[PDB]
Amino acid sequence: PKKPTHRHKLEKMRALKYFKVTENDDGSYKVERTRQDCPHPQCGAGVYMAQHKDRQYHLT
RNA sequence: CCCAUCCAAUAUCGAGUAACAAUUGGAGGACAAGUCUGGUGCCAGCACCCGCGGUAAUUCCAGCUCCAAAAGCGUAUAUUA
RNA sequence: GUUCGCAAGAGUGAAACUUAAAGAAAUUGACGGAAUGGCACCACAAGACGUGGAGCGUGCGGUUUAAUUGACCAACACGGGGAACUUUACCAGAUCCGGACAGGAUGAGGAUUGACAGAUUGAGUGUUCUUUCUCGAUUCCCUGAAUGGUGGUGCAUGGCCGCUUUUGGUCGGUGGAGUGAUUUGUUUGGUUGAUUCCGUCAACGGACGAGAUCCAAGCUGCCCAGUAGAAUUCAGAAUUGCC
RNA sequence: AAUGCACAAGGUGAAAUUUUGGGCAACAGCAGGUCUGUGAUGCUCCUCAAUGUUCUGGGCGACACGCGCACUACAAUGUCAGUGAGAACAAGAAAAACGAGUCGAACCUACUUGAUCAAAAGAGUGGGGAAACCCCGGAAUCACAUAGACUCACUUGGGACCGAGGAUUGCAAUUAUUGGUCGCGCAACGAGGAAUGUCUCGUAGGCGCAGCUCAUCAAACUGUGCCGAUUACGUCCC
RNA sequence: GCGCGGAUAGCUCAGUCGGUAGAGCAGGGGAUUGAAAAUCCCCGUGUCCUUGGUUCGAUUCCGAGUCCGCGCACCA
RNA sequence: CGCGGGGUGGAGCAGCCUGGUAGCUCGUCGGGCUCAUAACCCGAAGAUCGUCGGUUCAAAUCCGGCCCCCGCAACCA
RNA sequence: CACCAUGUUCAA
Ligand SMILES: NC[C@@H]1O[C@H](O[C@H]2[C@@H](O)[C@H](O[C@@H]3[C@@H](O)[C@H](N)C[C@H](N)[C@H]3O[C@H]3O[C@H](CO)[C@@H](O)[C@H](O)[C@H]3N)O[C@@H]2CO)[C@H](N)[C@@H](O)[C@@H]1O
Ligand SMILES: [Mg+2]
Ligand SMILES: [Mg+2]
Ligand SMILES: [Mg+2]
Ligand SMILES: [Mg+2]
Ligand SMILES: [Mg+2]
Ligand SMILES: [Mg+2]
Repeated sequence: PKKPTHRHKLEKMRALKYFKVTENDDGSYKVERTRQDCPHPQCGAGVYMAQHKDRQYHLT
């Protein structure tokens, strides 16, 4: 009765996925991450999980 | 009036898209000249005669391009060959 | 209109209008409820075994249906068509691009690909809406196009098939005949399934088809076999009679 | 017959007149069929909610009816239940995949089993690349002094229709895929009107069997064998 | 003049004696054809004079009244 | 109106048992023959006997009342 | 010598 939309992928506006605080980086620390990977399924290296009500996400 | 003569005889206006612009009938045959493109689909129309047109029209309605005569060229009725 | 006639009629004799041929003689063909000679169990004869009647299978028509997707002797168990899905061409929906490549505007500060859970849905189908991560130039958005179609037209075609036709038929060359289309060769006679042969012959020389070649079956030679078979001779076993 | 080309009858022979049976077949043509065979094709239509292409579900198969073509019968020259003898053509498994450049499994099959108890199955174990295994290919008609049941009836003829278990093919069986079991059989049908088809000897007819379609399904078709006649060997009547 | 009678699609026309409408052609589209004609299917469709008395409602009943036909008349 | 005749399958007509899915010709259907149609051949269907009553075991017939159709007459001053 | 009638319009 009504035509569907034929979805295009949404732009994330200058961030696909993101890190943590204290961008000074005075030789003490690497920056922390904001999600996890749960590896070997399938890659786990740069695979970062979704929030989705803090649940999960690929796949892995 | 026209035509003719003239743009100095000391001394006369003027072409450019020379826009100051050719048309009238045709392109199957007789009969000179398109197996071009678009439209219509035995309709609309053409065709003196033969014939064209029934969804790929050498013939209709048009655009292009050609042919013929040309300040002319079609058509009709008489009339001679 | 007039002159003849007892009358039927006769003689004389137009036009308006209409039409693109009507005719004439020949040729080639097709056709005859026209002669003549042949042939064929897709003809009959003399017969066989059936179909048409019945029940079912299957194809065709019609009627239904959302839809029930060529052909009318030479269509109808045929399109190798005995389709549950697929096939598939039809109907109700749903995806995907398999719209290459160009040109123009977004574009890495992201063009875009894909998807878990829910809602949507016929669908534990991300198709889409919410959600956020992945993909990392492959794409996407416009414009121009192109490639796909078991879309149409077999009356635009190629190819193949069927059918004219199970018939013996067609064609040149050069000569003859006629203004010519066209004839002759290619024939009246016998003959064969056969323009097959013999003879005749204004024809003579050729080409194809027919025959030949090819396959299969029947008899047969050579070759041949621990992928075919046979006999024998010793051993082993079985019957062994009075019924 | 009258030269010739040849013909009939008989011989010879395995075979006697195209030996038999097929294949192949000229020239012209049909406005035959095929655009549903092709990456055969011109033109023209559709071309992103597409007439493309894929899913999902239907349909092609739906039945007052009319027709082609088969199949099964209407029975005693038979149906049944036994038992015997005994054919030919034929088919048969796999990929640059998944497994252990070599080998396996997909295909057909015998044999055992299932079996101190129905078929249909389901399982083992062999073999076969096919003249080598199936296979001494145990086809069905037929046969039988079978001292077998029926005895002329819509009947033990016929098996349409459909009811209930069950098991296999498939990813899926409902508008039963197919087999098997017990019911139903009171469904016509007793040899078929007008009409009509094919056929001249290993033929017609009967009989089955392979292959092909095929995961599952032959009343089909292409082949093959088996049993095996009636009539004509004529004519132009249609 | 009186009486008998008939009006329903663009036209033509059948009606259950007093419960609501039939076709067909003409029309618009398909199937068919080489295009047509025929042919078949599907579609637009008739407030029935005017109305009253109103059977649950007048087309179907009866009587009034446009329409258009038919039976029958000074007196010797 | 008097009087007289008839209503029968879609058409035209018959019908003497008081009675045959009532009969006839044509038509309508279904199949054949034909390339196709007609002719022709083989089949099958179709009747509120106009209607209501009554006689009867039984009615198209028999007796009626009605509705129609069709005439014969409808006289002499 | 029984009966044996007919096949729409253009076009190819
Ligand atoms: N290519 C052979 C052709 O045979 C034709 O002739 C054939 C016909 O005369 C005739 O054929 C007939 C046929 O007409 C008819 N319609 C059916 C008949 N069965 C045939 O018969 C022929 O074939 C069968 C083989 O099955 C045999 O019974 C018979 O011996 C044979 N004469 O027999 C000949 C076949 O041998 C023509 N001569 C010719 O078209 C051609 O040569
Ligand atoms: Mg044109
Ligand atoms: Mg022009
Ligand atoms: Mg059908
Ligand atoms: Mg010459
Ligand atoms: Mg009969
Ligand atoms: Mg006539």
